[PDB]
Amino acid sequence: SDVFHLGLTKNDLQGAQLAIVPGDPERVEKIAALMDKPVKLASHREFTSWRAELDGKAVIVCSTGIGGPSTSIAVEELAQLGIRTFLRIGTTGAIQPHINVGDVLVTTASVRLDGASLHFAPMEFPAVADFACTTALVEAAKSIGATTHVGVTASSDTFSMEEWQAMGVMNYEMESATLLTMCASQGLRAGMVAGVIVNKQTESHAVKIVVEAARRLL
Amino acid sequence: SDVFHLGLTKNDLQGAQLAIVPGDPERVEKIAALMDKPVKLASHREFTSWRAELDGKAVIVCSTGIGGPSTSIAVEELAQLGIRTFLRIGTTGAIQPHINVGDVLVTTASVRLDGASLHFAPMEFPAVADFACTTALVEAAKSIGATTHVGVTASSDTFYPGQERYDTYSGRVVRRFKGSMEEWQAMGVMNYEMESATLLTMCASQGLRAGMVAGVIVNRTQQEIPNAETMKQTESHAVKIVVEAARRLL
Amino acid sequence: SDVFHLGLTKNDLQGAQLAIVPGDPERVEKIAALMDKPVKLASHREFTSWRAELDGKAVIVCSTGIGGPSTSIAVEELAQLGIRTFLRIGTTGAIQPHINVGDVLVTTASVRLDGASLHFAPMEFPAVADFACTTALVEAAKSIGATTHVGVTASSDTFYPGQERYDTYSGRVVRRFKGSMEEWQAMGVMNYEMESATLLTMCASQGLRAGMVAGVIVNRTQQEIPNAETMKQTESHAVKIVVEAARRLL
Amino acid sequence: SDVFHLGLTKNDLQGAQLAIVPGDPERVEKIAALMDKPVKLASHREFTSWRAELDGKAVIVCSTGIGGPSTSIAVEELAQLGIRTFLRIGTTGAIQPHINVGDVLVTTASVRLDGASLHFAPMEFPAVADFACTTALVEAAKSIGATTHVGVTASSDTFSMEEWQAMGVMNYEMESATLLTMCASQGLRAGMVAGVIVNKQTESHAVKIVVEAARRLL
Amino acid sequence: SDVFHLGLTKNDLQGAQLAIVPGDPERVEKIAALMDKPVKLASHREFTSWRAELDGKAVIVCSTGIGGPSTSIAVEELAQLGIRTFLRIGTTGAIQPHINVGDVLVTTASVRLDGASLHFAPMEFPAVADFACTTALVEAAKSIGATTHVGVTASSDTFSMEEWQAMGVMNYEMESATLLTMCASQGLRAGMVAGVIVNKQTESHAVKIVVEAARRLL
Amino acid sequence: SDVFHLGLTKNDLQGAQLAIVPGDPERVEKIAALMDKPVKLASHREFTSWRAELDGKAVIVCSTGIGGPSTSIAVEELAQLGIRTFLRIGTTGAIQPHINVGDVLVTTASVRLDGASLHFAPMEFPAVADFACTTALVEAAKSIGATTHVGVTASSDTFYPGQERYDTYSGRVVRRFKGSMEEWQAMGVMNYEMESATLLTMCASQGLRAGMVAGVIVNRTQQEIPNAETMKQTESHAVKIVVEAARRLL
Repeated sequence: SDVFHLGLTKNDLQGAQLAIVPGDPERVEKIAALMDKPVKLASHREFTSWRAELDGKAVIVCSTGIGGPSTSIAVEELAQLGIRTFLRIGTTGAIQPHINVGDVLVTTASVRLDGASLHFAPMEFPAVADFACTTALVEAAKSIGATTHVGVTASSDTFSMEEWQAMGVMNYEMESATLLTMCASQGLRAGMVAGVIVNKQTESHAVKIVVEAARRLL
Repeated sequence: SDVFHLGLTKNDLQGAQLAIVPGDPERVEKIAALMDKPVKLASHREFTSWRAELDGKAVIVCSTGIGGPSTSIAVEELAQLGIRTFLRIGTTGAIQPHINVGDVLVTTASVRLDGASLHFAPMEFPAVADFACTTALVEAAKSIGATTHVGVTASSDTFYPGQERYDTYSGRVVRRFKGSMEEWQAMGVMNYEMESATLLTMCASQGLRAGMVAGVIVNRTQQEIPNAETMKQTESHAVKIVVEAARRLL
Repeated sequence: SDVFHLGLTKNDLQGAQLAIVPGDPERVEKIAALMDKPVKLASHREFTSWRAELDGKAVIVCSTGIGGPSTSIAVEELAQLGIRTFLRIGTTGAIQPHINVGDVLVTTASVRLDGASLHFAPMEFPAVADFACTTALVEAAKSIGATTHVGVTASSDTFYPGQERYDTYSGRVVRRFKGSMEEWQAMGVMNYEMESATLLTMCASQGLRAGMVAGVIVNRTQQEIPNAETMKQTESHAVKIVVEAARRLL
Repeated sequence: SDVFHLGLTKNDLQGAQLAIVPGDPERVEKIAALMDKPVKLASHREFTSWRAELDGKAVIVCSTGIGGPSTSIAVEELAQLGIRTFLRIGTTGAIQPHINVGDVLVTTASVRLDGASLHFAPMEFPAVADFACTTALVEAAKSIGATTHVGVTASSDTFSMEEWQAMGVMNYEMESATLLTMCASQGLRAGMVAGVIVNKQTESHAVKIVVEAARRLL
Repeated sequence: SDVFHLGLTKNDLQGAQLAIVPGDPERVEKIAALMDKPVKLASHREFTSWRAELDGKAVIVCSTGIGGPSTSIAVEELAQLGIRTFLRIGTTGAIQPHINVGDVLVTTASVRLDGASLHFAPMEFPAVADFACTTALVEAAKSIGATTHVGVTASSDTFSMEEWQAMGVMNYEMESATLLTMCASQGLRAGMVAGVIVNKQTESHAVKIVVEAARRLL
Repeated sequence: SDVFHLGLTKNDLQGAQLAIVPGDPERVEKIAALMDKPVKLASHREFTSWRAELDGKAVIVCSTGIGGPSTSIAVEELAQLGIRTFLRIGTTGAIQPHINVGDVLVTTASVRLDGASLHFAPMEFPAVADFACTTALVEAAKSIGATTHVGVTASSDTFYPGQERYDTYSGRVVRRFKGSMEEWQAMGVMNYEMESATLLTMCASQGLRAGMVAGVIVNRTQQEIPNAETMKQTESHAVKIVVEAARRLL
């Protein structure tokens, strides 16, 4: 293998430059199933990867595991293999009264309440998403008629609240702060989308949206 | 007036809900003239305000002055007067060799190297721009054929040490900022300015929309000096862009 | 199950109060096999659990996955299920030239270069191991004739910049970690890993006992590459050691 | 111009080595009016400057604008032009029961609750005034029979309280922390005086005091 | 003298490689009295030192004074003279209901609420005791039948509580954080033991325990 | 006694409200002898106290010992006994090449590189000296014809790494202090000492007056070694100065 954890080689990617990075293997398979020529590449610890194609171009789908630490490994090694655009999809609850279950959330930037993001940039640096990716997710969501909210997500290491709600924070999760910061401070494009499950259909649509967004970014 | 600094009444705004906020009062009239029925509302200190019309809707153009403290006063009072969308327009220097004079920068979020933003949200909170505003600014730039760069900006409470300038009286830069510019450059930061951290953070945490566009008038990383119109043409384009963006946000 | 992630019921543990917690689920069965009546309890994501018997007492072997967040979930749920003693076992790289491949490291406390630990105790609080556990691990190591090093470990939220690795995509390390490895080396830190800060801090602040042992399978400060059994023999010894230690802690 | 913002040249200062730095242009004119040969030099954005003379020596009066950020620009560029002593005068409220409207406050050091001071020295460094300047302000105040209080001022970026009062803090403003720190850490002398307007006569006397203090420091 | 404060020379130590470091001179004398050939070496400010022998090997006993600052001086200069193992003994109160007056506390690591420890290592570094020393203290305590508790001690600069109690902290004092951190980050072995006097017999036994622990570490 | 450490009763002070606080108890009697009717009050650990008379008023001379923790105890107990004005006197080394042995330093404020001060006021609060005390000390120095330097002092919780000394056992200085001395020098800091941050901060935040004077007995930035009377004459002058200053503060 060309990398320490993923068990992948550059050749395995077949020129892929974009990767979709959900948290678990189950979701990886479901995402890969929506694309062309899905092929399972490897599975080591929390990192299960597949290769697939969109409009004739190779795309990678790889699970990140739980939290910023494991996420940072997957993103770095995928970068080493040639990936330059990362799209994460997840399912989360919402903390705003106007956000309904089934809605889709596109994250513009995250509140950095994690530890790993600090390993890439000091706290003053924004955990901001790439404009092209954010645009692609919003466009994809709109193309399937999804009710979408675009804004800030609070990201922490644990599985201050009322304050985040009062500040307009949409939801909570644990990986976006690390993902967005490590990409925005290293010349990598990153996007984040999530289906609201509380405040598998919402997940299926969020999954479809991330795939259609990927298509726009190839 | 119903505000302690701008010297404006809510009636003066004619129900305007969008404001273009340049830093220099000298640029206010110029921007207002681009629109319909421009009228000078007030002028107190560095807070010069004009009102205009764009496609039937009243719009405000008000200067912020230099720095986050000055900017917070302008933004908070305008918000008290009903403004819900803020578009900052300015001219800036770039810190990336590939960014050229005449190019346009649209900021997605800023590095918070200031103090005022901390009064509106903890450091962990991102100084992020509103999506609709950023989209509007990117589309307006493209419609004009401008070479655009979309990304991160470093917002500093100082023009000198915070931007790691050494051609100063002391020639010294405190530890925190020694080698900081090279770091920001390596992280893909486009430029330095001094008001966005406050503007973006206070708007994003208070349900207000804000965006920022700037024309590059100099690049300290290139040895070629900016053409005689070191500002003019570029400033004009930047103004054109923010007005066109506002037109899509009313 | 009575826990949201491990998919285990308290009854599944058979009253076990000690758990051996490796990071990789692939190593769980191997460890469980060293003991009596090993049985696979569950396997959800990177949380693979087996139950076994040691001198008449039920013991649990459950993987933690990578990182403090993942580890906190495993530890908290196991604690909810009755586990009061945690022994982490792993393989690691060393950062001291005098530490050789095949040697064994027993950690007294860790440098908290993570985020999860902060949710259980402020930074001022030490990520310290329980004395009984550390003693048990040191004695088990000695009983096997292993070359043992007892001291501080650096626990990082990242495998790359936090361990000051430059052979990366960007080749860049943020200021905070530039020159950090040489500093840790000068302070006598033995190695880097990614879960101990969370494990030790949450146990020490919640009345639970925890210890950690690891077999050295590589040393980035030595040019000689690890023998073909870069892991095997050493892993085997490390597993032998933690099981023997557990035997003294029941 | 020899500087980026002020629109001034070294020649414009005619050897001036001391500058009085109030916040607004109106106050600049009033201060310059108390000295000999007052001449308006320039006005760019928040920086309006005048030149005048005291005992035959040139002195500069220049507005700083609002907050530490703009203040830091004015002070640096004036330093580049040769100014080595800075005296700020302002009008503020007081937070101590024994301080009466009309009294004069001379700041020995400031609580650093601003952002700009950190761009010159780490937080452990004191935002302390120069001894000669503080002495000159106290002497000037006493010479006109002003009731004076000497002590600490809290300085922040916004336009913790009861705590400052309990700690003996005299008043609140937004520029002294930056001014004092940037000068005390760069070999420049700085002083701060203020008239109490709540808790234009108090201002007129504070203005006279800063001019008479300047005279003692030439 | 070979050092700035202690007034000692390398020769004075006669090969000593271990030092017992209590806080006051009275305790120094009492400790030295338990060993062979006790000799008072010097007394300068808070640093009073004696030399003695255990199993034919020279050992130093030296007072540290109050707090991390003075402690850091004593430990550094003793290190310069050849000491490589330091054992501190003190008397403290306890904050846990199950800890009784007369019990002995052996510190595994300390909560770093002091200022001096930061002069040796960043806050993330643990103020952890050396394993051999901790083991020697526990063994010595057990050998005289003392009721012993092993765990964390909170160390501050002043002469958050309920929180420390809830986190299992055993007691409070002011020197261990500095001692343990400066030793663990500089290749020096350090141990900490204390007799509980509230929550001279407990002191006499704690004193005996530190001497017997020293014997095991020569 | 009515205090837990000094072993003094309020009656012992004879109503004194000013105290001269040197660090070394050995220097207490020397200072007390300069005044009228000197008498040894007590001596407990490094807290040696004497009482004297100056122009009819009772004055106290009490040692503080080394470091902020020790100093806070002395100051707080003396304050409990009625002392409202504290004058610290000491001998120090300088870090500025232009400051010579024999010169006198009067401190306006200190860099808080300690921990004890933080218990009395947050870091943002300045470790500033009282104006009356500083004026009194500057005037007393001038009256004696001493070459005086008035400015900032760096107060450290350590004599070694905090003062960036490398001639130590480890020869190592933690990141925070690497290159710190050159920084302090560039900022015009006059010297290093270890008690002022605590003394000045606790007095300034509690309505008490405090000042500090010190005689330079060495300069690590000059290669010339201090004359055989490396302390004597200078110490004598420093003592003379603080007594004369106290005379103006009663």
